[PDB]
Amino acid sequence: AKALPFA
Amino acid sequence: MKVGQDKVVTIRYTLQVEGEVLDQGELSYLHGHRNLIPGLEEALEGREEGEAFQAHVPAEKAYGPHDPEGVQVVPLSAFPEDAEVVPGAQFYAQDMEGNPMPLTVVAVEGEEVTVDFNHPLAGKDLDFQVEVVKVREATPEELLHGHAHPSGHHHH
Ligand SMILES: [Cl-]
Ligand SMILES: [Mg+2]
Ligand code: NI
Repeated sequence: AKALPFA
Repeated sequence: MKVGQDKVVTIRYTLQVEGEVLDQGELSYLHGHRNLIPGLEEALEGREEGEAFQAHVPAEKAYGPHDPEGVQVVPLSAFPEDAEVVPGAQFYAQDMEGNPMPLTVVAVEGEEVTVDFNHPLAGKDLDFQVEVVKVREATPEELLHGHAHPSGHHHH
């Protein structure tokens, strides 16, 4: 969820 | 140097969904500490600096399936009274200790707003183009904190 790349 | 556990990895990427570029940018992350969506970390594993490739990551290995329980029906009062409460508008709720929780407005009717707390990419398969810009070992401080210094997007 908060994990990137986070578009 | 190759991407692997406990390396700080810098990547440049393009993110497309259903053939539309949604995002481009550059970020650094500590590999092996669940800092990146899992399908992407799996695609980067063992890649050499300078490698550039394209990768398809199913929703299951990206932001997860869309969770129906993340869709709520809330009072239209909770929104500012001059706010544009409209499909696609983003707002942030706050819980009892102040944590911001983003939501997207889905529908509005009467005194009721259907809102979605899901990640906007939940349920979507992602197509990436990725370039491995740099790989280095992490410092003790980084390994102790579980993240890189600095930790995120150079450019977004
Ligand atoms: Cl990180
Ligand atoms: Mg280049
Ligand atoms: Ni807390």
